[PDB]
Amino acid sequence: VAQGPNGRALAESMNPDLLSAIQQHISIERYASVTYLAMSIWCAERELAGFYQFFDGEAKDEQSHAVHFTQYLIARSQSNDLQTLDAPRQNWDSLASLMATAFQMEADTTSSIQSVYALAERNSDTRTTVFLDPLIDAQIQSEDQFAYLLGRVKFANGDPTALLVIDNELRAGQTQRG
Amino acid sequence: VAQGPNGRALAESMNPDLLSAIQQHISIERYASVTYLAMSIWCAERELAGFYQFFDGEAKDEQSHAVHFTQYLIARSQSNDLQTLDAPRQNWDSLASLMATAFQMEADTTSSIQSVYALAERNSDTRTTVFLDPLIDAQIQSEDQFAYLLGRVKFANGDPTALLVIDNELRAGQTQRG
Amino acid sequence: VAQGPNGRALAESMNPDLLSAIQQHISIERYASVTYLAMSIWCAERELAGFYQFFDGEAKDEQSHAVHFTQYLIARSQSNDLQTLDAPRQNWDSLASLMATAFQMEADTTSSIQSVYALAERNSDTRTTVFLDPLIDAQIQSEDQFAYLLGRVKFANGDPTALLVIDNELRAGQTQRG
Amino acid sequence: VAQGPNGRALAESMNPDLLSAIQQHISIERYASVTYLAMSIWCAERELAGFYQFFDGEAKDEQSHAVHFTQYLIARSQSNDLQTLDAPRQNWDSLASLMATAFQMEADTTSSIQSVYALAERNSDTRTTVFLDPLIDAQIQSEDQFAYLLGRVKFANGDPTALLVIDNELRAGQTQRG
Ligand SMILES: [Cl-]
Ligand SMILES: [Cl-]
Ligand SMILES: [Cl-]
Ligand SMILES: [Cl-]
Ligand SMILES: [Fe+3]
Ligand SMILES: [Fe+3]
Ligand SMILES: [Fe+3]
Ligand SMILES: [Fe+3]
Ligand SMILES: [Fe+3]
Ligand SMILES: [Fe+3]
Ligand SMILES: [Fe+3]
Ligand SMILES: [Fe+3]
Ligand SMILES: [Fe+3]
Repeated sequence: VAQGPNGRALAESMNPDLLSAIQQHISIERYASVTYLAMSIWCAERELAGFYQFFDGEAKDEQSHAVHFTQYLIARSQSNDLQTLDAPRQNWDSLASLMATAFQMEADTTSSIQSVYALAERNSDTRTTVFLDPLIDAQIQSEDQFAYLLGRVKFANGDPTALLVIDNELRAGQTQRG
Repeated sequence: VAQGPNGRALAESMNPDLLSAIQQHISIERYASVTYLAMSIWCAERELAGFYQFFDGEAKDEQSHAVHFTQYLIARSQSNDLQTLDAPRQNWDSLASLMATAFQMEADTTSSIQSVYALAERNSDTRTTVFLDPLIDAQIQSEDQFAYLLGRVKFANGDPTALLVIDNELRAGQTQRG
Repeated sequence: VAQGPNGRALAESMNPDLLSAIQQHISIERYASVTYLAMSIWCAERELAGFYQFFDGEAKDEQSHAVHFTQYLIARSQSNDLQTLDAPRQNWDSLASLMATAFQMEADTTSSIQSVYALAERNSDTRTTVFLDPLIDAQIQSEDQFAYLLGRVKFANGDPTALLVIDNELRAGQTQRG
Repeated sequence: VAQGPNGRALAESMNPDLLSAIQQHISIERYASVTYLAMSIWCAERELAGFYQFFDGEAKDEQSHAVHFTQYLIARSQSNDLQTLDAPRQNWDSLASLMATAFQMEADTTSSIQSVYALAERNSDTRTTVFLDPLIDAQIQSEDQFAYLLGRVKFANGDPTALLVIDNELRAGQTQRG
């Protein structure tokens, strides 16, 4: 039995470029987390309590995704390399602008997973494509959800009255089309 | 065993300037109470039933704070001196103006506690600083809450439709960021 | 009513040096979080599942502390400034060495809070000292706990059999003196 | 409607090389089963009752996997061909050596599935890749688990006291990192 780079027994070696791609993706999830924390704060500063609660939960969920990836590297007997984390964006001129950045962050998270997925396919790493499949499914749902929240905020057309109604929807847990 | 100014057994003497400061602060709490009663009436006169219910409860809570301070003076064997109470402000041109006065009243209540706190520190009265600590913590929460309600009302920008939505939030008990 | 730096109604201005100190402390809590994540991974790589579960939970708790501080700045109408986060330490020669770093991290977190506390006292910011008081109390308990875990691991004197017994204690939730 | 090789109605023909690969993989699962039975006996002979119970259950699970594959061939209207089964390895010099063989058996089971998966992809048999996807996911978890058990036994460094502690973990159902 061979030992993997993290010292555990190795079921199958992993291409170093694929390993680097996964370590980088963990940073993307962690950056999404702190970005949603920054968004939760921006909303709290403007008394948008439902949006604050929504993004507070999204920040925790993205961190959970990051940890889920670290556990996969452990399972593959590969080293983790937790990286320096950039500061998030913290300033927006409007809730519509913030929601556009949130949607982009979600789509960019999927693009990062897709990049890892393609590298795994090039290397015939079927464990990794199988690991990523449910995460892509979750990304479809999250993109659908963020397109819903962004679209509803844009429909409001900057009317504070409409944004208060939507804020109350989010506080109530009404966060997707259903 | 020595007897304190109110006749009870005295654990430790209190500086007369600190005692006067606490008696004055009791008046501040009582004045906050009648101010919130006046605000509850102003809101009721304009059919803002959620704001009326909110300020009706705040009036009762501030009175409870006043009584809590009278009990501390009893516990310290100090005399209470219940004072003449000024009439509250009763007229405002808008809900936003009323909410600004409410926020100021809350911040001024904290400033009064801070003034007592500093005098207790000058006199090394650790019983009094310990007594005030949880009241300052409650003031942080109340200032946060009143900044939330004021900010949400200002966001409404005088639109009656938005103010009705917020009024319904308050009637439902949705009175802070959460 | 004045507006604070984050745009909310301002109960009382905050010294900019104190604000910077709190923003820096938020980074300390976030760094403790990712440090405990790195420790959880190191333990998982060596099949120390109880230590892995313990540090996984500590990472989540430190993040919660960070968010708790961001909420205080919101409550004080002060700006948050989420900072670049350094990469954590990730390599240790032994569990005893890891636990020494964990204890130091906990003590250093308290030192950071103490530094903020002293600055608040210099500025007579009683809201901030009151806010920090329960966090210092929690730090006493955490230092006591980490001294317990470190001391028990050192008592084991590197015997794998003893470290397995302690690992099972932690998996069972037996993480302090009680 | 065409009839498949096993006589049932045929939804889509299967490449004979892919069919042979699946029939061979069924033998791999059955061989893993009898290997884990042999390991359970070796552990029982040495009073390692927790390891005996663990491998007794693994033997039953691998047989279930084999039957799951036979049901897929039925579903595809393909013939099953149950093969002669080799005798398992039955002798080991130590528990650490046994656990290394167990880990290798698990990794080799995954390699067999990967071989079938690649053949299905070459033949554009999407039913088969979809069928195998959750089995690969289960293999990741099993490899992670067996790396955990092997690593913990190796950490024990042959100390009977440590092996008794681990044996009791397994009897209690504590068989993975969690
Ligand atoms: Cl907007
Ligand atoms: Cl108004
Ligand atoms: Cl050690
Ligand atoms: Cl052994
Ligand atoms: Fe994510
Ligand atoms: Fe996401
Ligand atoms: Fe009060
Ligand atoms: Fe008050
Ligand atoms: Fe902390
Ligand atoms: Fe801590
Ligand atoms: Fe199997
Ligand atoms: Fe298996
Ligand atoms: Fe799938």
